[PDB]
Amino acid sequence: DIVMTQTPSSLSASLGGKVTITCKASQKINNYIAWYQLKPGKGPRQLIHYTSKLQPGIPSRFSGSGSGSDYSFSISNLEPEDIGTYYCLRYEDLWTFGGGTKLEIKRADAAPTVSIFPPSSEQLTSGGASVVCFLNNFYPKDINVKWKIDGSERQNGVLNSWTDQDSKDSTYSMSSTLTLTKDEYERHNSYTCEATHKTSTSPIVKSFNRNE
Amino acid sequence: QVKLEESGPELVKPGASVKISCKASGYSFIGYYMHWVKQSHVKSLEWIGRINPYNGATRYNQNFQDRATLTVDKSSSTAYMDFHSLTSEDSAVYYCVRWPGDYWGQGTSVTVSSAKTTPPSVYPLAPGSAAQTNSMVTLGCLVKGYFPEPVTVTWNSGSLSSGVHTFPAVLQSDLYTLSSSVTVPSSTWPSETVTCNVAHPASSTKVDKKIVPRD
Ligand code: NA
Repeated sequence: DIVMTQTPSSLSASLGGKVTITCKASQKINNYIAWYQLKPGKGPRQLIHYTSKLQPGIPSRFSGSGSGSDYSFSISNLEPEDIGTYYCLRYEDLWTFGGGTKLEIKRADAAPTVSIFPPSSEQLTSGGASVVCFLNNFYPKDINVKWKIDGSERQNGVLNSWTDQDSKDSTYSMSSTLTLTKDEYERHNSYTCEATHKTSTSPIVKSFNRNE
Repeated sequence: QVKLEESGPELVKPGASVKISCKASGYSFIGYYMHWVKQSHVKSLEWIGRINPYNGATRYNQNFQDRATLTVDKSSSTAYMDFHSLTSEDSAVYYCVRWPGDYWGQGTSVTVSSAKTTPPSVYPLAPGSAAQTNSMVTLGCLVKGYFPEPVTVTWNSGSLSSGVHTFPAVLQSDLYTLSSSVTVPSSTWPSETVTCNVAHPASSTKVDKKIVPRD
């Protein structure tokens, strides 16, 4: 194999802005480079082939250039939908993909909207008890969640999940779920979800009493 | 119009093999090389190899060469990828793609696991308090204990799209769990119905869960 060194591996830029990705081959590849866009839930979409030729329907704000072993790719007038991961490809015959560049849209900071949910009566009937906390539409993506049962931190039984960046409002969301047996859920009463985000030194606290 | 139509999702036990097909139409199949590409979250996009359909000559990524075999059925315009001795690291979406990389199949999801196909349990997420007399209300439903991926979640059969977040599934044991949220005006719920529709094609299950206030 050859090496296709794609750089940088991560991009963060503003709407209407411009970004540029470098792809450096370990030897001359004679302009047989292509650039792809990969969005979640979609297959790879070839934007540019043969260094600089756009594919049908691709707008001119996508551009590519280079020669020998140094190649570049640029997106101007960034749109929220441009979020995704971009790859160079040496496609002449033996293929080599670059490592990929993940593109983030920069935007104003936003505190998360935090919601906590008791276990449903339907789940408790089955012997289980999941406490769900949503932390929706925040920016930037860095965030930490703490669970407290009767004012005591809890780490076992917690599952976290983070969305990709929203293609519309450029925010992030995450879910934190504490799953217990029904027996363990009933011997405690106060369940607290605490979100710590850059937007405030003070955490956002949501909780409920099991006995309503 | 070039089309590459791949076979459906595959659930394979560890150590077993899988064979994926890719039916080409709209061009001379024996004329263009067929490539295969692996897409995973842990390894991004990896080339598997290519085949010249005319003579069957193949080239492989050295990482796959000992376990992957590319073949073609010339008379039926179909290309195959045979992958032996799979492990969980081989769970990924596999694409066939025609040279020069402009036409792609829709992809075949391969899950390598010993878990059995299992329908989800769907639980409502209603707030544990009364809504303020004029506020925005966040609801949801918990989709727990299904296999394999994926499930689809909509709200009111797609009529509620505002403020919807369906989070990526996480493995809770041998089974997947996710939640989906939706935010609606307090004037809309509970005076109007809010229902999350959960679909799990692998088990032919379609569940509607109406979200009702707690007490
Ligand atoms: Na350029």
